[PDB]
Amino acid sequence: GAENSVAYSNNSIAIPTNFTISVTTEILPVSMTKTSVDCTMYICGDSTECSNLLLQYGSFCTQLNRALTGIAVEQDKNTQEVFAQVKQIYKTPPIKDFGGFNFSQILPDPSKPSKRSFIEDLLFNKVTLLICAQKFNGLTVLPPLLTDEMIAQYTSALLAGTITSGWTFGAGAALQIPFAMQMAYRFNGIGVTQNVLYENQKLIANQFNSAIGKIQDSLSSTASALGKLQDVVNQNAQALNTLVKQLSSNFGAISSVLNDILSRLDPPEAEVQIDRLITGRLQSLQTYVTQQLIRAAEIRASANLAATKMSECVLGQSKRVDFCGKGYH
Amino acid sequence: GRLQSLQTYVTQQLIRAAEIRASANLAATKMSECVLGQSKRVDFCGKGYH
Amino acid sequence: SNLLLQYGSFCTQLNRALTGIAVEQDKNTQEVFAQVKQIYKTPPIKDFGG
Amino acid sequence: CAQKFNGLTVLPPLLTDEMIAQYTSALLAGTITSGWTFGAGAALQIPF
Amino acid sequence: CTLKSFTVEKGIYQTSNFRVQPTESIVRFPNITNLCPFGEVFNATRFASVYAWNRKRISNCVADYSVLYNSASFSTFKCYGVSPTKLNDLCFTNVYADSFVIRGDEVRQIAPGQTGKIADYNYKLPDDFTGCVIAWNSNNLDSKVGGNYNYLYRLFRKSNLKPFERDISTEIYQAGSTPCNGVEGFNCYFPLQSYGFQPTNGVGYQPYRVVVLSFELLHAPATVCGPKKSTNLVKNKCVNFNFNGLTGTGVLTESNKKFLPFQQFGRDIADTTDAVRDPQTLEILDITPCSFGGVSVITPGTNTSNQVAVLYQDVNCTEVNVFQTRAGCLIGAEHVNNSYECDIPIGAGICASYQTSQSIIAYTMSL
Amino acid sequence: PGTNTSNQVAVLYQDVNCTEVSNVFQTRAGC
Amino acid sequence: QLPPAYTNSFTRGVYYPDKVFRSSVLHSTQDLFLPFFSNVTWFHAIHVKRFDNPVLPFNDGVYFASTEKSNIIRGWIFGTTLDSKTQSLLIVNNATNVVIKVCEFQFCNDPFLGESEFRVYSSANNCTFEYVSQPFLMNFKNLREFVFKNIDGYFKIYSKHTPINLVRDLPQGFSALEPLVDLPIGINITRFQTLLALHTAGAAAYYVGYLQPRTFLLKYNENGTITDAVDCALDPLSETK
Repeated sequence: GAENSVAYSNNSIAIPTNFTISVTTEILPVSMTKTSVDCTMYICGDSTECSNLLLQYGSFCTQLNRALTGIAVEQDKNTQEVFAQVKQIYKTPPIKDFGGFNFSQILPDPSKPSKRSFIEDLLFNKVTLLICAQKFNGLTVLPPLLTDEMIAQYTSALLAGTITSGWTFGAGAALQIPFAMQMAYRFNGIGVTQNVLYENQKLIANQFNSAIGKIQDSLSSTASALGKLQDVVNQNAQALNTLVKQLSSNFGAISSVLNDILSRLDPPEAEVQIDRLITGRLQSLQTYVTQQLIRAAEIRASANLAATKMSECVLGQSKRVDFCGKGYH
Repeated sequence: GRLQSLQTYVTQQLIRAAEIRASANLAATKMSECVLGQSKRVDFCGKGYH
Repeated sequence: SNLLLQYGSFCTQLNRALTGIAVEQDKNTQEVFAQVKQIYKTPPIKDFGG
Repeated sequence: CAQKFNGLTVLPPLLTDEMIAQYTSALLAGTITSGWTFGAGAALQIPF
Repeated sequence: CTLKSFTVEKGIYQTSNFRVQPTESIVRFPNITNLCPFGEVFNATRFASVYAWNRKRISNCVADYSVLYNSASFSTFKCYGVSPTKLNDLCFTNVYADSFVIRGDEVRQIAPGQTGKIADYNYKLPDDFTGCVIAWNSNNLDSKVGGNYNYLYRLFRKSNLKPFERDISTEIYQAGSTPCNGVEGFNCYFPLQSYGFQPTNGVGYQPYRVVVLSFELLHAPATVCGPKKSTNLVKNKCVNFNFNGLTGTGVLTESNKKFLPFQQFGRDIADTTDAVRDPQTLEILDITPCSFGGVSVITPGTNTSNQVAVLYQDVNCTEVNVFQTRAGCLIGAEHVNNSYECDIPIGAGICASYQTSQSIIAYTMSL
Repeated sequence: PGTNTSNQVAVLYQDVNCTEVSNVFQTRAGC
Repeated sequence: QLPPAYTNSFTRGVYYPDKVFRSSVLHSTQDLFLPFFSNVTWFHAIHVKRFDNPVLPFNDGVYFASTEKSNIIRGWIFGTTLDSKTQSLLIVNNATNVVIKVCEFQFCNDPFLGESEFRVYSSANNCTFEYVSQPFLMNFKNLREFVFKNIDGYFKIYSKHTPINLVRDLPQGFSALEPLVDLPIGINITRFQTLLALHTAGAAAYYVGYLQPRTFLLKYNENGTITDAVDCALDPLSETK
């Protein structure tokens, strides 16, 4: 990057004169597709000979189902965790006397199909997205506990709280206060006396509105910085596809569909081939579930980070520099 | 045999990678919060008042 | 190799996981050090009150 | 260099050590010349 | 019985899965009744040498192995990759009947990876051969007291054979140095060798007329198929089916894809049979099976009640109160219109509790 | 640089002193 | 009869490897093909007794860019060594239909048809099959992109005729190649030569290319036709794809 020494002395000092509000985004994966796999279905299909042979390794099926269900409930717990800090559901008053600031892209819109607000819908649309084909081997997909409606409703509630009561609703009942005054409190928290606010309100309002428009563009534009969520979904779908495709594999046997061998062969001499298929597909399931556990632990870490961000940035002005943004927060 | 072995190696590498990832996130934090200005989070940027 | 062709997906599987680890490492270092953006140089005036 | 003999290659890092050292030098200079402002936008010279 | 405990605490637990049982089985073939010519080559008068063995193709007919069971005392009858009891139920692919005669002694020389002069230089088998072999004495049928020296068999060659290779070009073989120049010098023996097929010898030297059946598998709807009867066609029901050998289950429905006059099957994103053309009526169908997910069940805990709430996961049907959600067909729980805090989650915002004169109720949870 | 714009590729051999098979620029990370 | 000059193909020679219909499946495979931009032997009949088919090695797969507008080409013949005794292949697109015969052909010093000159077999000692096929009667429009793959007791011939618009090395276009006939014959073939209908010197320059194992990435469209293909051995970018 650029280089510039800093003219430093023993009696020189820089001091700012004019300032600029800003806005910057931040993405955080918070969940992933809770799934499940019925072992016997996958390994064996609808045979019984295969079921008999699987009775050798008996504990593996219940083992794997336990693991995957653990992952599922973990996912539901994360999603529950981030979006639950308010015991209320506040409603933004229809009055829009917000000291000049114009929250019209972020507050929800009843006239929309859902209650998703503008930027919310824009985002939701940007990440555009085979299902039933996969489902045709028992690889079902349990659906999330919270549909996006309730999620958006939680978000709107949080907005209502943080613009009506400022922050106190994070520490008990919500106590309303005029928005300009709340902004002044925010300033008085970072070392600038609040009079600067009540003397620059108009300029600051204009800066904020322009900034919001900037994000409206930087998302509605083709510049898609949503690599994170997209790649999460990508790795999930790709692992799924690897698993499924590993059925055409032969693992050194004569065929790759049970009915083939069972038809063209007698039990006491085909059971070896069935055994080979069993071993192979079992190994596949094993590595798959292991990868799944690891990635789920990763997402769990990310979700805890998100929860901390939600509690410390939104519900109150932070002071951990460069933790809830860039520069003074 | 060799395939099983290689598999195990890969898994171990992944786990160590996750560990190092956690540590590095902690490090980046301690950098942004300890260096670029003082932090009052007691006993996090060392020992005692920072 | 012909015999390995039976298990065909394992190779790509592993190589993918490992490359993921590698790029993750590089991102780790990036995040831990790419906070500054203007490479300042110490002034020649070593005058720091003592 | 002993590992290299079964395809067990070892890719190199992206950042050489000199770049890292320059980064640390930057951070030090900023810390002793501004202290926190260069972490929040511009860098402001200010006595130690 | 699953949790291995008597008492059960309030929660959702997952029992075994569920699928729709298939109802029927339909078999569809092409309209063909030709007879596979087998007797004419087995119950044949004269066979070729093992270095000049016949290679015949057979197609467009129907076979039988029961006839190959009651016929005679076939001295060797053992099959590879396929059980000799299943042929008339499978569907072959380009069978080839190849025959020759040796002494019953060297019958061992017919195997995958087999050794032997006949095996290395005269008739080679594959490591992956599929099929079997039939041989029986000919010393009692085609007999020469002095030795039926019309039947010959190569004894010398430079290189070995690929599986199923016939080579006829036979000059005077050279056994190393002292060049033979095709002029029969030293180390010059002829590859042509005769047997000792005599009724004046023991059972070992008895000539045995041998035949082998090589045939591929899973490459096309081959016309080499079995005596299975075609059957009627039923649709919109989970049934079994076989189509020219392709044996699967599912829901038979009309297609919408434009096949091509040669196109036999259809497939999907991930290589599953998803559309078939009828080998009788030339009609184009698609397939969707009914392996419909797992089962779980609700309970308020076996310290307060006994009644439960079964929950199937994927049913746009009845598939035996009742209340369908997005998460599937819920059974055994009244539906309400109130709202409370979630107690036992289901998904898509559906929770279940116990108070209503008691029962299981579901509802869209409140916030 | 992306198919959407250009179709010119820059291949990169992993770890070899530059004697394998124009403008071949040697790095610490390969030819 | 001027010498054949090297000219290169352009995305030519893509044929359905099997019958399995698929839809919008970017699917990889491996088989014998004509590699892209490969120097196909332009047999120049545009050079302004060019029955110029000295008996050409039928390697494992031969592109045949049939360039003809009035069936001046009669057919082909396929044999092993042409020793007047071996059993060969006769390929004539007769005016009743495509007549194919595998037979105990007696290669004379000019084994071909015309039907007046019939020095192909003087006697059918072992005429193992006769094929009176479906009715098919035969710038260069009907670029009858015939491809001859023979393996596994099967002589396979994929084909497609549709009037193309060019009279030189093949056009910068792309199109599929239907399968036409597989015949369960299984005889030895090493080298071949075409049967251009003898008037002859003529002027209909017809190309001949060779095949060998490769691996492609086809692209089945939603209709279910090969809309595009990619070589995996041409350029690094191609391997990336």
